[PDB]
Amino acid sequence: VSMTKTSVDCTMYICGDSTECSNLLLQYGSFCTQLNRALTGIAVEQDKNTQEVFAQVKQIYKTPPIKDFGGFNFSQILPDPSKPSKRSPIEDLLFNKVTKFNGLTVLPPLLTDEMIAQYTSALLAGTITSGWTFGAGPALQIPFPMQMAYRFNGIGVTQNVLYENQKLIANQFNSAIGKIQDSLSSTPSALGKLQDVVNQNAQALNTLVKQLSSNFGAISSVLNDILSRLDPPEAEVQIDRLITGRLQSLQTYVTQQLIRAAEIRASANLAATKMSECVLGQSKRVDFCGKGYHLMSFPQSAPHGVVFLHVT
Amino acid sequence: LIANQFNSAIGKIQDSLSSTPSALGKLQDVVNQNAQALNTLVKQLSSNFGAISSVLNDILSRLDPPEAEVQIDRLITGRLQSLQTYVTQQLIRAAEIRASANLAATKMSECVLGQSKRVDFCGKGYHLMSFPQSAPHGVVFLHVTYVPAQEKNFTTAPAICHDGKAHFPREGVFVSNGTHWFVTQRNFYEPQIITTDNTFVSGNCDVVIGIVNNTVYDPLQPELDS
Amino acid sequence: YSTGSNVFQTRAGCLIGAEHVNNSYECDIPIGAGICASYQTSQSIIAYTMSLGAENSVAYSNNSIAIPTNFTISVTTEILP
Ligand SMILES: *[C@@H]1O[C@H](CO)[C@@H](O)[C@H](O)[C@H]1NC(C)=O
Ligand SMILES: *[C@@H]1O[C@H](CO)[C@@H](O)[C@H](O)[C@H]1NC(C)=O
Ligand SMILES: *[C@@H]1O[C@H](CO)[C@@H](O)[C@H](O)[C@H]1NC(C)=O
Ligand SMILES: *[C@@H]1O[C@H](CO)[C@@H](O)[C@H](O)[C@H]1NC(C)=O
Ligand SMILES: *[C@@H]1O[C@H](CO)[C@@H](O)[C@H](O)[C@H]1NC(C)=O
Ligand SMILES: *[C@@H]1O[C@H](CO)[C@@H](O)[C@H](O)[C@H]1NC(C)=O
Repeated sequence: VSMTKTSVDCTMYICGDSTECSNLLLQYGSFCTQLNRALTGIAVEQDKNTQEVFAQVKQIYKTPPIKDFGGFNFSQILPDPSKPSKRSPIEDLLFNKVTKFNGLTVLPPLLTDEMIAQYTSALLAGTITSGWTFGAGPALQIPFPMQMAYRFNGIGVTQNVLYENQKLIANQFNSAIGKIQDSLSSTPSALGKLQDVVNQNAQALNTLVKQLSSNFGAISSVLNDILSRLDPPEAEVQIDRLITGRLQSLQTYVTQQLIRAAEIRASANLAATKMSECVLGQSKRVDFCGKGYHLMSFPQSAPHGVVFLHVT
Repeated sequence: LIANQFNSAIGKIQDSLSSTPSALGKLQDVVNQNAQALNTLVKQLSSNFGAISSVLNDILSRLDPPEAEVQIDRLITGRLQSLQTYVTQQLIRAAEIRASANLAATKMSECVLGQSKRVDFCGKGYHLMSFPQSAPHGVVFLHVTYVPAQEKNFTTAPAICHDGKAHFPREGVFVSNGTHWFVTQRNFYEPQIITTDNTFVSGNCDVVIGIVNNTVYDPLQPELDS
Repeated sequence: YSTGSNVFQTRAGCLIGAEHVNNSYECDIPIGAGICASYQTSQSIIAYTMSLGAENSVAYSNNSIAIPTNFTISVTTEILP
């Protein structure tokens, strides 16, 4: 849904504290402002991006104190008050599974992880107690067996199936939730997409930092070493070569980051619409909310992403 | 009532668009971003890029061709870098606009060319219609949506035990105001007496949990009696 | 900064010139880490934790259905480049 809101500081990166380097960089007029504006735009759209995915709901709903949903067990998916941070056990599994400054800086996300968990809990409690009504308008209470009868009637199976196999279906749903928890706990590459996003961003930052050590054809890769031991008339050309190299590197970093931000924006627009058509309501869109005839969905926050439990 | 509500909603849309200055945020932002890109591209000429001056005529005069070549080459490298940056940012933004306008085209197709059951796609709420309205470098949709308003909460039961056989609603749910049980459609309170027409029998009393006892009126019974 | 009388500290950074408020309202000017600054009433800039919305507890029950009685045909503007 998002990635780290890095904001590389243009002048502090391309040049050190040296004033000569900044004076030379001033000749390259607005490359530097373009790069800074592009990175701030990326960060702003990541904030808007998480807000669009998760803030699908207006009221923060809370589940009733007593969990009597006709046999359906949501304990593995609703927040656990015992834990300090109000996260579901599956959310805890996801957060555990998913795992200095040269001018760089990472801006904190606008919505903290606790607030995102509060949004997901609101969506989940609204789903459990109301259905699609809480997204189609005001929230309307409905017993959960009645809501599943609604969903079965949605997939073309008459209600008598649910009201006559309620115990069996409740046990199957509970066992399926448990198996999801176990598979997430066991398989280490389950969180592949989020882990890959984080790793790609970290690799991009590390390559950007490593680019400082490159000589780029100059005598040395240290501005102080260039200023000392060399007088200004060719110190200018050495610094200019180094500036060209470092600015090319920063342009490459921001262009790759713009590509990846567009990719994440597409993925998170898909996440937002998947939220809207799967958890905010039942989807007849084939093979969109999980393989099979779709019944429900449950958002679960994950670090820089979202995880859905497509009950099919 | 619905005609008056629709007319009032249209009027309120006109008033909100007229009053709020940042309503057209997306289109205004696209235009501003393009204008800023062009202005930065133009300003890039004034940059020396490490050369003696930012004017080709000033470089050509006052300097003989031997080092005029290298000065012009430095200026060319700078300006070509600026132009590549502009066109790459424009390719990014054009891909973003292409995605937005593919979304606009499909929103047209599923919202105004037909009604969409795709939740929260054509406006928040149950969707009814949509109306395209052209805007400078964009499109504006007026998603006419249906939103329930006045809740009344009743006591519900999954089924009904008429003669030992469960009765389930064909369309809608079972509700009761406290004494009498009614079947009603889900999105509107239209209570109406339980009858074999709107309830299909399926199964037995004991299997269902939450089934409540009641009678289900038989429309053919008075016809037989008469 | 000159206005050193109130110097609030948050995860985003050192916020100078705005006083912290226990109460939580909607976000006006986002700061970061769940804190949004705003201008409210004797006027000053206030920094506070965001309020995600009016916490509404749906009166869920075993046999309680809520069915609407009328509607509101509401048209909403969607703008796309
Ligand atoms: C409707 O809900 C309220 C609480 O929100 C409750 O007090 C009331 O009894 C409910 N209506 C009926 C008919 O039970
Ligand atoms: C319930 O509605 C029926 C028909 O509308 C009416 O005869 C009855 O008196 C009502 N009872 C209550 C308690 O509202
Ligand atoms: C709901 O719970 C009450 C007691 O809390 C119980 O009497 C009732 O039977 C339950 N509902 C159903 C449908 O069993
Ligand atoms: C419905 O009537 C039957 C008739 O014997 C009775 O056994 C059953 O307990 C009744 N159900 C309820 C919920 O009162
Ligand atoms: C907010 O709460 C704190 C307690 O942590 C207390 O000082 C006061 O009520 C509020 N703080 C300020 C600065 O008003
Ligand atoms: C629904 O709203 C309309 C207009 O506001 C009005 O008829 C009344 O308030 C409601 N209709 C009912 C209760 O039948």
